[PDB]
Amino acid sequence: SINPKELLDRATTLLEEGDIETAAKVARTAYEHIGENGRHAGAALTLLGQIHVELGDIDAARNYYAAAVKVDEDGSLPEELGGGPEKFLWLAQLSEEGGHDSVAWFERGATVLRAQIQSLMDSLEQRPLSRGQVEAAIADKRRRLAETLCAVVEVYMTDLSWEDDAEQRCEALITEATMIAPEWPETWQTVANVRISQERTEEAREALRRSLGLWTHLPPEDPGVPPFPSRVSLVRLLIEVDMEEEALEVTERLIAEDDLSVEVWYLGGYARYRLGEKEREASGQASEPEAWKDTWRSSRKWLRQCLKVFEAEEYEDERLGEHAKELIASIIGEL
Amino acid sequence: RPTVTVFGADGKPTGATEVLPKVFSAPIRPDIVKHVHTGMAKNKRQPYAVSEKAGHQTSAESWGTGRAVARIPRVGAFGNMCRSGRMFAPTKIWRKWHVKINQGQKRFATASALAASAVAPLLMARGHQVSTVPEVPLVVDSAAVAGDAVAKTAAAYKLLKAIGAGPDVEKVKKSHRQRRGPLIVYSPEHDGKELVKGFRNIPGVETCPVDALNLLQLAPGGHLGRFIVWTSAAIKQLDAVYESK
Repeated sequence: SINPKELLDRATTLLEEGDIETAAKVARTAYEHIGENGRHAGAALTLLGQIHVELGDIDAARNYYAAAVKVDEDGSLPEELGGGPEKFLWLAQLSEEGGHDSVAWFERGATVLRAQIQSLMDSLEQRPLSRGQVEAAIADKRRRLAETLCAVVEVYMTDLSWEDDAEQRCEALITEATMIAPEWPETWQTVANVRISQERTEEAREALRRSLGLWTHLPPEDPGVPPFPSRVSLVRLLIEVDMEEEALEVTERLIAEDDLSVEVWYLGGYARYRLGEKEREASGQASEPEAWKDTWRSSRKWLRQCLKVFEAEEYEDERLGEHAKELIASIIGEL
Repeated sequence: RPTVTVFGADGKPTGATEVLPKVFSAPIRPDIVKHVHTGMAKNKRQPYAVSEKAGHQTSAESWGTGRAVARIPRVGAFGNMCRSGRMFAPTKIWRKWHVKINQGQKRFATASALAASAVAPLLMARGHQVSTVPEVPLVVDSAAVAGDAVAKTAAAYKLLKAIGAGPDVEKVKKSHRQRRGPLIVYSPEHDGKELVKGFRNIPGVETCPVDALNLLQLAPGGHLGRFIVWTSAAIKQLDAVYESK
């Protein structure tokens, strides 16, 4: 009959067209004609993993990604056959234990990536089909690796923050990450994250200003622009170290991309509330003594809109919902 | 062969006609743009972050919510700063590792948003007033903007009324950040840059060249259905430009 590899390509096209339901069907039939012993078992299970992630079925996604690992335990298979390091990284995030279990998965993923990077570099000095293609592939791989190290940093500042060598391990991760991808905003974002928790605020600002300078000037669809969730984390870092002005621009772009994002309406409202507090304290020394009122007016508009979308989406972050109310009530009292 | 009629400055069909580019045939998936920017699907607690696992320890205050928490005035301790030293605790970012899929989805989303722009019910749902527009897609003869035709602001504003964009421009006049109005899409190589100098004066209307089309203008807030005024020159290239990238 038909070749199952063609079915994998078809399901991938369907997934890339946002037709997730049909992709799952085609990917399922595909795998049935491949099986666990099949040549493309790893890639097939990986794909079924991606699909169920996009569907929000985390438990199905974990089982598929886990089965993919059992087929390619060391990740040595070509990405085309075995799926690649992606399955290790997803298992780390989907880990129900988190902590050491996530780091273990991430480390396995980093190991595969580092070997692939090293292989592409050997293929570079070997006469390549295109030097530009390899360097691009190397860049992509180094960025995924850098993001993996950053992912581990964040585990040590949450799940494993009680570890004595937590700060030491983070310091080693961000040194390697800045080495391999100094042009990637997330590396410097993560450097700032560490610095903040090290009570090094000025260096945190310095790092964040650097990460922004790598993408804020790009066109909105350019591959250099960090993903939405990564930019949410950025806003939290920006408000933390008193760069609300920058946070305002970032939150406005984000809302221009998804205005049903409860957490972004909140962050933008809060960033504007904080900014209003500052301008208000400096009001006596300021030229426009009333500027802060307009800043708090927009803060109120963002927060009102946050609660509005909160209701419509039936959001479940109760503490964020109650705080938005407190902030509005507060702005009202001060006129 | 489906074709779209081109209108002159007067507001009537010039008799000429253009081939409907194939991209308008793309399937419309309303929440494709929201999907591109989503964290974890159908997560209502913290969609942009992997939840913190405290283990046998006690969870920090800032964990499990997006709200800021109170913070002590700033100038081992590292772990304590992380949990209770910050307004916003550090979070495990939800990272979508299958990058190429996400990139492909952005590419399709652009096609899907283009298609949505030529569906009147979707445009009205986004709050555009298009009952007076004679046809979608709305194509104006490039001769009406060849050079210094609509360099003047009086000439550009007059063009929008005759073409039926009037009610949507005036809508904005009630009560930068103007994704609410019509988007004028023009071909730089033929239409020039003069027309932009005339339209920039008008409030509500937005300017953009065919090659520089993005989802921010085609799908504001992640909602498909932008009111677009095409120049004849832009429509022809439109099919080639999207295939170029």
